[PDB]
Amino acid sequence: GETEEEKRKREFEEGGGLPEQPLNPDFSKLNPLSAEIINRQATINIGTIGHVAHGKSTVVRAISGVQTVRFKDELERNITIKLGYANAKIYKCQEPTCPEPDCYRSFKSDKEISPKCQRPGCPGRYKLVRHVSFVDCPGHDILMSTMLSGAAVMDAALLLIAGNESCPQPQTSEHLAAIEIMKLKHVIILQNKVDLMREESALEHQKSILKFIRGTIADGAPIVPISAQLKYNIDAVNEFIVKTIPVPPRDFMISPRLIVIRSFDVNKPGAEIEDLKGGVAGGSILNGVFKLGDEIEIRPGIVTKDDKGKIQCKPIFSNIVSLFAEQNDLKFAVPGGLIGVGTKVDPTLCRADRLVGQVVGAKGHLPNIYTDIEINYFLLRRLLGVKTDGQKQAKVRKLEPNEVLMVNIGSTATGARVVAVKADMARLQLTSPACTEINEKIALSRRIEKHWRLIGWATIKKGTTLEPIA
Amino acid sequence: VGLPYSELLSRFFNILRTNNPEL
RNA sequence: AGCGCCGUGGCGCAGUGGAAGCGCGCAGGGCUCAUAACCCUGAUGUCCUCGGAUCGAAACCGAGCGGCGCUACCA
Ligand SMILES: Nc1nc2c(ncn2[C@@H]2O[C@H](COP(=O)(O)OP(=O)(O)CP(=O)(O)O)[C@@H](O)[C@H]2O)c(=O)[nH]1
Repeated sequence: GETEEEKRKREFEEGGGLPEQPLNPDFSKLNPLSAEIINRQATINIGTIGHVAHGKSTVVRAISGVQTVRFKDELERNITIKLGYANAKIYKCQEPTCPEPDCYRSFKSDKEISPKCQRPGCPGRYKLVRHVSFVDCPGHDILMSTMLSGAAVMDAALLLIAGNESCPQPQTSEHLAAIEIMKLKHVIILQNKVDLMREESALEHQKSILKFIRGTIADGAPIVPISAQLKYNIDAVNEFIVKTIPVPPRDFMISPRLIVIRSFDVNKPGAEIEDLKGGVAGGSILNGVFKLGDEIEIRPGIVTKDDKGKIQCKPIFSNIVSLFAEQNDLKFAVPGGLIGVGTKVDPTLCRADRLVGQVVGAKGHLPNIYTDIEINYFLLRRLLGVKTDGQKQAKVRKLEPNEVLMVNIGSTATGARVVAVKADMARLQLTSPACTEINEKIALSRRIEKHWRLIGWATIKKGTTLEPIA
Repeated sequence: VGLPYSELLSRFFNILRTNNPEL
């Protein structure tokens, strides 16, 4: 006759609980499937993309069970500016008798190592196959830098298409193309609205979507039926994600860099400041291993304008007091995961949308900010994400010098001015400083119809740099 | 291919028809 | 979550320091041949829950209730 909390705590103890990561693992022997890595830190990053007013927080909640805030009391229902994050752990039963489509399950971040089987009729125990994180990209036309930032942090894609609306949705196509720009061909298609459709209409939508993707780069993207209200066939989503999406090559020989996209300070209001915490920036790992008690630097830094007007970018160097990976404060960071890096920086730096799309680096490494850069770019034929009512979907216009073009370097939102244009290369001056380390693939957006529209991809070749000031 | 999508389609419609026959 | 505010007699504001306040209300009456206008008299509650000071508190203070404006979703 124990209460619910006692039963769940007993299952938590019997399930192994949440192990603590040892301080100094033998790094050169660990893989993302290792027990020390798979228990507390994310390994595969996946994103949800779809049209507006379709529901990406609801499907993510059904998959995982972790809600997204969608804050500011006005963005709660229309669209979101910041990232909607959630944590999912994917489990499979260790018994062969269980149904393979249904043995897959997903649970919250606070779940134990081995939860009991929730299927009535089997005494097996679940096993965490692989750890994933889910990110909610904002699907609206006014917010385009956020989607490209998500593509930069995303390594897997989840497209959402509703049924009762128009089958060839342009925003879904634009998201798919922007993800293909990010060199990501591991995409999964999902049908958002299924219940209100008939027998024939679901197949009609399936054939329409099949016709939608025949000439694009995507080849083997599966189509999955799911409903965001009944909370069913989420095991199908986890199955498809585990089977189709592999782990990108990411190991210890690569240099540590991080790409910070969000910002959340830790400052409890009303509580005495004597019990506080430093400023925390939210960023993902694309290369390198991090540890508690290191020193980081935000190289774009404080951007000051002098009397002349030149950009003085002071790197913000700081000491990492805490490393957080999706459940608890841990020590060692595996490449390919989202982490809130907390340091002793002033809380003003981590409150608002300020550290949006920037890079940070550890000591012994000097990335370079740039002012004038050279980029090799190419376009497509038709505009994506626009609705031309049956008249010749607009074709991209050629770039013009001295035009404000939003050159999103992977995730960095920079407003570049063209100083020269040739057949396939361009030169741009940046007002907001942008760093370049190795490749940092780029997307380009322009403005004609009062908004920002993606036009094509871009890759940096050279540029004039400004060495950091001490 | 999209054939193994229709199997989950049929499973899900069976689930719905079991759930709410009113609609 | 931080503080600013509010807490009707029904709605809106004020007094806070001697215990029931107004305009709007509503009922009854008056003037008018008649109505509105105008003039009278009222019966509706814990001025949000619980305590300290005092002959006295609703007022001053204190140890929490629901909603409101900025700060902001603060791992
Ligand atoms: N009937 C039905 N409703 C759905 C389905 N999916 C989402 N919805 C509803 O769409 C509405 C949109 O709310 P919400 O998901 O929070 O907004 P959002 O998806 O975060 C905004 P954006 O798509 O730009 O990120 C919700 O009320 C949700 O219940 C669905 O499959 N079926």
